[PDB]
Amino acid sequence: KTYVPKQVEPRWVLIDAEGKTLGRLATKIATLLRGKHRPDWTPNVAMGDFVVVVNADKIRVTGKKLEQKIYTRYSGYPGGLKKIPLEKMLATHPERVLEHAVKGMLPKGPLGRRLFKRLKVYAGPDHPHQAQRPEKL
Amino acid sequence: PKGVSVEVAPGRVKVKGPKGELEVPVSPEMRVVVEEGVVRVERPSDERRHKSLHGLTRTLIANAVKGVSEGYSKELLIKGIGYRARLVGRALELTVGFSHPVVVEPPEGITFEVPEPTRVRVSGIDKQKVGQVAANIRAIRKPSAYHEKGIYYAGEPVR
Amino acid sequence: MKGILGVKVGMTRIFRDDRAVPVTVILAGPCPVVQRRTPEKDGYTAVQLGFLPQNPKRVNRPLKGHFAKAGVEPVRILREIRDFNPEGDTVTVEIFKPGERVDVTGTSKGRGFAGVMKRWNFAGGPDSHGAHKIHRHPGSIGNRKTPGRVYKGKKMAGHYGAERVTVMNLEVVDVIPEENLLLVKGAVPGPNGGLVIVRETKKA
RNA sequence: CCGAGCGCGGGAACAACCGAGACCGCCAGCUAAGGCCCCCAAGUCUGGGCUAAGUGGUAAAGGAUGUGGCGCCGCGAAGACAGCCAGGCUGGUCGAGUGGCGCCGCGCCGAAAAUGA
RNA sequence: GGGGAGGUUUGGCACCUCGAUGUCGGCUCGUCGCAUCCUGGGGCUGAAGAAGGUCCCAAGGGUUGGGCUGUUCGCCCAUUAA
RNA sequence: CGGAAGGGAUAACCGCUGAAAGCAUCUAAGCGGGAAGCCCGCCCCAAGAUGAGGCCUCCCACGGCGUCAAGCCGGUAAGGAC
Ligand SMILES: [Mg+2]
Ligand SMILES: [Mg+2]
Ligand SMILES: [Mg+2]
Ligand SMILES: [Mg+2]
Ligand SMILES: [Mg+2]
Ligand SMILES: [Mg+2]
Ligand SMILES: [Mg+2]
Ligand SMILES: [Mg+2]
Ligand SMILES: [Mg+2]
Ligand SMILES: [Mg+2]
Ligand SMILES: [Mg+2]
Ligand SMILES: [Mg+2]
Ligand SMILES: [Mg+2]
Ligand SMILES: [Mg+2]
Ligand SMILES: [Mg+2]
Ligand SMILES: [Mg+2]
Ligand SMILES: [Mg+2]
Ligand SMILES: [Mg+2]
Ligand SMILES: [Mg+2]
Ligand SMILES: [Mg+2]
Ligand SMILES: [Mg+2]
Ligand SMILES: [Mg+2]
Ligand SMILES: [Mg+2]
Ligand SMILES: [Mg+2]
Ligand SMILES: [Mg+2]
Ligand SMILES: [Mg+2]
Ligand SMILES: [Mg+2]
Ligand SMILES: [Mg+2]
Ligand SMILES: [Mg+2]
Ligand SMILES: [Mg+2]
Ligand SMILES: [Mg+2]
Ligand SMILES: [Mg+2]
Ligand SMILES: [Mg+2]
Ligand SMILES: [Mg+2]
Ligand SMILES: [Mg+2]
Ligand SMILES: [Mg+2]
Ligand SMILES: [Mg+2]
Ligand SMILES: [Mg+2]
Repeated sequence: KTYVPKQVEPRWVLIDAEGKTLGRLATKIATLLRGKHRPDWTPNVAMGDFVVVVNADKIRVTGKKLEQKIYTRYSGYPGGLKKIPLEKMLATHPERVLEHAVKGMLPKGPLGRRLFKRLKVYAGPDHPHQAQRPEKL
Repeated sequence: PKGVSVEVAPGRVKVKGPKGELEVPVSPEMRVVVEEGVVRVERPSDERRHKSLHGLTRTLIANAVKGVSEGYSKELLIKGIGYRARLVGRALELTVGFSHPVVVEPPEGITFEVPEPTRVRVSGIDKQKVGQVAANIRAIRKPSAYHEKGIYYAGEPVR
Repeated sequence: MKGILGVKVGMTRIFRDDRAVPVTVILAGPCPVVQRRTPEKDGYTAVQLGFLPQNPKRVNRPLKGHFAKAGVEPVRILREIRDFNPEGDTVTVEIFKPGERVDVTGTSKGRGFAGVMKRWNFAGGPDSHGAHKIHRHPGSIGNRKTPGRVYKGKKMAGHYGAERVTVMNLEVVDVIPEENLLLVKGAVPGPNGGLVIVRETKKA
């Protein structure tokens, strides 16, 4: 009968965003979020690392995105459309562009969201240093 | 490119002369050089876009040179009866058909002369900047096309 | 960014040069600044004026440790007036010269569960020809299968009034520094005896 | 073929399109179509190109010095095209390519709809 | 002569609904589209100016009251920025 | 009393400098102006923003079972409710 993990301490990580293609970056951050580089993987469980990102504001993005790419945010009401172009995003709270794109590669359940909570993002660095932080790439 | 002070750098080029000092943002993938008392700019290939980028720098530079050389200035005619212009301190006021005289404070790096109320010379180290403020002035009252009136440069009247 | 708390005392009109002026009178008792909020400690800047004189008895609270912590005879209420840091220990009508324009905040009288007719100046039915049981009704509220729902925000009847109402830009007329009065252009929310707060406008 | 295979895989979802005809069981293996950056299993695989439109993410007659690839015709180191000096093609000066047609690849415009994309 | 877009007209088809999906007009309440009537910005004009014309951009708000007809629509009266 | 002002970014459009393509061009690098519209600004809601924020202040150990561990029962504090 297949092995099954017991409780474990959560590994943390640190990433530098500068120069990273936003998506290509998200992908990994995602695959980390699910305990999915670990070989004792377990779906129903949430033993993902605790990815911490810094220098978000610097995220490279190809093509015309900045100008061209629009962020839809539907309020509840008549004409709650709300389109926000990629720049205005970074220009004001920019952590989002990254957040707003890991949430995206995370699966959908309560677990997915448990995970979105492990991920912690700042444009900085200067994240609350605490302990772990093993930088990556 | 002589008598000057060209000084390379990564993505930009410092161009110094009597007139002033100009930071002239060039392409990084181009190769600005410094042969003798002159300057070259050689191109990494023959791709459509390297050519575009090429000339554009080889001029963007020259301009910066002459920019601290003789420097730059433009000429503004102020035709039509009432129309005229008194210089005042730094900024130039100028009455031109409006019911309000237009006070135009001068951008840093710029300074303009009013040889005659009918003429206006705009002097500065910087082409682009000159050209702008120049038109920026013509703008206050573009040339009518039913009669000579308002600011011209020194080019045909539309007739 | 001046500001002082007060109470809509009442209104009458008074005569200027040679025309009548509708004025409401705010009494704006000497407001004891009671805390200040810095960009460092608080992250934003403003100032906590107190207002009514309180019984040191009913202040039995941990509230004592606030007034005490700033040596202020205990007040009844105290609101912040954002983005404005004074001096001395109290703000008074003196911030206001006659002719200055102010925005008075107040709390609209409370109409309870309000008719759509009263709440939205809706049309409602016909006193006559047609039906008789939709006289004051809102009538239609939607479409058909599409959307097949009502829009949020749809105007409907129900508890209306008794809410935070700011009426912008009234003119201060003669301010009576003596009896602590502040005269204005009348149009100021809530009933008499209500707390209100007056401030500098946005004209320019 | 569905009907009677609204049983299974793919195609987002979807009787009849693609794959395949489910006797029962398995915490074994090979495959099919379709896929192998994350949600989502398996290549952020190797090599050669093309495209800068988010094209791809799916609209026409027609239009355009988009872009790359190929073919032919015209003037050119006996000095051409481009401007600049003189005269009404001529001259010089400059000094190496220039003008037009045609066919292929990818693209551009033509392109306005009603609850939120 | 040619190519389209739209899905507001008149239709064609007969796919759900005949153990029921109430029809035109009005009222009340609207909300969306833009292919814009006004107001804002502009290009050309056979634009002197003023007024206009045609096209471009722009939904933010606005878009009157009556006569006649069940009318929608339309005509008409008096206005309007419309 | 209100529609603003104002700041910012843009639409059509107007331009500065400038190649590719000796000239020419608003553009391909770069830059300025430009809408009642976009984002701000004003007004109101708002931390169930479960991502539950911040400030100021007041009250404060264990009295008995569970062997580390989560708790359980009681009279209380500030304070709150009736
Ligand atoms: Mg009380
Ligand atoms: Mg009535
Ligand atoms: Mg009846
Ligand atoms: Mg009845
Ligand atoms: Mg629906
Ligand atoms: Mg069969
Ligand atoms: Mg995978
Ligand atoms: Mg690869
Ligand atoms: Mg590779
Ligand atoms: Mg290409
Ligand atoms: Mg043809
Ligand atoms: Mg075609
Ligand atoms: Mg072509
Ligand atoms: Mg052929
Ligand atoms: Mg009909
Ligand atoms: Mg049939
Ligand atoms: Mg039934
Ligand atoms: Mg029924
Ligand atoms: Mg029914
Ligand atoms: Mg019917
Ligand atoms: Mg016009
Ligand atoms: Mg006109
Ligand atoms: Mg006119
Ligand atoms: Mg348009
Ligand atoms: Mg339009
Ligand atoms: Mg709308
Ligand atoms: Mg409308
Ligand atoms: Mg509205
Ligand atoms: Mg009638
Ligand atoms: Mg008719
Ligand atoms: Mg040139
Ligand atoms: Mg030019
Ligand atoms: Mg939430
Ligand atoms: Mg004690
Ligand atoms: Mg004790
Ligand atoms: Mg007691
Ligand atoms: Mg007590
Ligand atoms: Mg009580």
